[PDB]
Amino acid sequence: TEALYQVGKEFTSKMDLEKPNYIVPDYMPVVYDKLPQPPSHREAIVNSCVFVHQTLHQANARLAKRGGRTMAITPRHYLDFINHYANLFHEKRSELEEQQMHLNVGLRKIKETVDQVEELRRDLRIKSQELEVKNAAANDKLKKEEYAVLISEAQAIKADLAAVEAKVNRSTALLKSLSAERERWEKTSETFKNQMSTIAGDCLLSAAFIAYAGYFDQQMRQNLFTTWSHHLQQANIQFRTDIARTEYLSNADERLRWQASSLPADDLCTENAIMLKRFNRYPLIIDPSGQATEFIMNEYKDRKITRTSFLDDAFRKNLESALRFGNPLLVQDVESYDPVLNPVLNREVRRTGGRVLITLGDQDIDLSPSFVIFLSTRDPTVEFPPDLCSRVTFVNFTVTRSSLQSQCLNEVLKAERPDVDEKRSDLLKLQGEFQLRLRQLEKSLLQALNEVKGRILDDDTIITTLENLKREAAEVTRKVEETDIVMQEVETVSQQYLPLSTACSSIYFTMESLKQIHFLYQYSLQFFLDIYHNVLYENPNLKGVTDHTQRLSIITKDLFQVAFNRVARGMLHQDHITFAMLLARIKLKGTVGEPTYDAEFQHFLRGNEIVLSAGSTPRIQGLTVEQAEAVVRLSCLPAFKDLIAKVQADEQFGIWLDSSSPEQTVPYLWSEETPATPIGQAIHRLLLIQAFRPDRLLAMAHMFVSTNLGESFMSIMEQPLDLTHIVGTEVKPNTPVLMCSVPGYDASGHVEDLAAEQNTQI
Repeated sequence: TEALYQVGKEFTSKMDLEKPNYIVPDYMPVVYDKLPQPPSHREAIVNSCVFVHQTLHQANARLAKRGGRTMAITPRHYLDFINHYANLFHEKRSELEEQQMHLNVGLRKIKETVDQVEELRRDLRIKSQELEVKNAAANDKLKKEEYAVLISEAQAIKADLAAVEAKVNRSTALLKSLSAERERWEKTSETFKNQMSTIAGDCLLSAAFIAYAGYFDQQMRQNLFTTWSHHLQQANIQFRTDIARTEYLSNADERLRWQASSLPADDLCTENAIMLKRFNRYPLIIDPSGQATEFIMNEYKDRKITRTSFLDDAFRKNLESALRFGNPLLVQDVESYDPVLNPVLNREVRRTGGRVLITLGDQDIDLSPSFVIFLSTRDPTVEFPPDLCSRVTFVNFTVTRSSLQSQCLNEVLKAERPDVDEKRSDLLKLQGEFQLRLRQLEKSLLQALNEVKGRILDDDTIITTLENLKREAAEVTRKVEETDIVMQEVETVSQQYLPLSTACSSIYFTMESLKQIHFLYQYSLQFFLDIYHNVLYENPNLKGVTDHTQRLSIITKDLFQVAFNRVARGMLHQDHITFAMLLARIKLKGTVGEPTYDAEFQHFLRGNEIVLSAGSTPRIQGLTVEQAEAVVRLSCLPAFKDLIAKVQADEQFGIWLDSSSPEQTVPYLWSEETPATPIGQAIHRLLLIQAFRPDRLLAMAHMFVSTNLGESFMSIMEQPLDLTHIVGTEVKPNTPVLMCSVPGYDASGHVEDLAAEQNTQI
């Protein structure tokens, strides 16, 4: 802790980090024991920086405790954070200062114009009085050659007065045209003092996010940011909360360019692009889906980024060329990382005689400043040694629920309603261009007032530019609302297909978590997209259906069925009930007319955790001690409060308790104020069976799936596997057919017979 504090304080010395009005909180979240009792603003900042490093250790221990894959946190991560903290502070401070200066100049020029147009009115009144005197004197003297001169100079004043009033009217129009700009600029100039107060806190959160949060998923990244934000709030360090880190660490122009480079529109993905643009250590990218590798290739295309792999023999030559000519390089298969890159990643260079020499292997090589290397893997579960983790910054491209919902909503929109999707995609392009145009006009309008010399009225060209910029701004603004209303009509159409996209994300993440119960249950995102692709376009049930609602209902029904069939074919039969049960819960959550059943399912899954004392069991007649214990636990639910009385009052209860298949005729031993739906009926039957006849729980679980998903939902698993159709249609030539069997079973005969029947040589 002392080492981190000393490193942080020393590296932050160049930083301002000075705030005389800093108020020491009643309790300081001190992390350094030898921190002085009255800490200053700089000391509190460095203390917070140390705290960020320690919480990364705690976060890793948390995930490790939960059997999660963790990467080692090293002092190089700390050095990256402090370096990013220094860089962001200087960049944010320099940007803010220039903005305030630019706004100060524009406000002064507009204020000077206001004073000028005010004095023009007085000049106009004086000129009008002069004209009246000249005209009256000329007419009166005419009432009596020289008088012709008097009326001629009076006409000259008439032209001069008319010209002045024309300039006054034009200038009055300019004031109104710049009014809104003046009001906005005053507010930003007023809030300018606020941004400087919060820059130190904001840059600490941002720098910690880039240096540390790359490897973790969406949920953990929020946990670390919340943990850091809580520490800064409790340590009386000012930081803004309204602004998202995506917009703080990147500009709209860069985000638009990232979209043009095929970067998916996701907050996590945008953060990854920010890390790939602001990295001290060379990035290590994890993307099983592969958009990150493509995004890097298009982003550095103008720099001719070279693609290669560690397993390739030409990697050494390719790396040597990149180190010499300074071209960007992307190397894949880092799970087979080749250690000759250690000096390159560590940036161990010797600058002697104008030559930046790096010793690659046994050869000394001159290093070009434009060199940059990206290392990528397609394995999200790959483990890395601690030294490799220290030498790179992690950039994990994980799939988030929000992004997958948007992807599936987009895919169904393109499929079911292509015209609406085409309209929506056009409005994406139109709105982005309009926002870009508005930003350009604002900068141009500010720049014109920054470079204008003297007063606006002095130069007519400046006035014309201001009028044109406002007219263009007003016109581009008008296009914004009309695109907004059309985009709004698009969303009301997208609302109908929204529940389906929500279901799609739920299925995939259930499949993703299926690996927790068996190592063989590994399902990629592409496999789900193939299932989603099959339902949308290869659906035999959509042959003649034209209703949009009817087609949607068929798609939703078939999505659950096709997902079950494909997954359960590569699952042990004892786990088929688990997957269909969870799919039934997913569909149940998607029904508006059904209750949540949150408490019922909570007891169904954690009913054994309800600790009962010795006197808790009342020893109900006709029930085993273990059966009686399960009854009291079930009695905790409101619907089973009087279960014991109902059980005791039933003479036929003993007959049902010894029935061969009690799940078919479960008696009505629950009290409801209103009649329950058939799904709710099965849930209570499931709860009763678990307490009384656990040996029939699997049979009753199948009944619930029949109640929710259908009687024939699991019927296809009872039929022999049809390898003819699946291989010919559902399997791409790129996807291998993994035929895994329990001992005593060999599927080689299946392939031999299948190959003969197609008359395909194997």
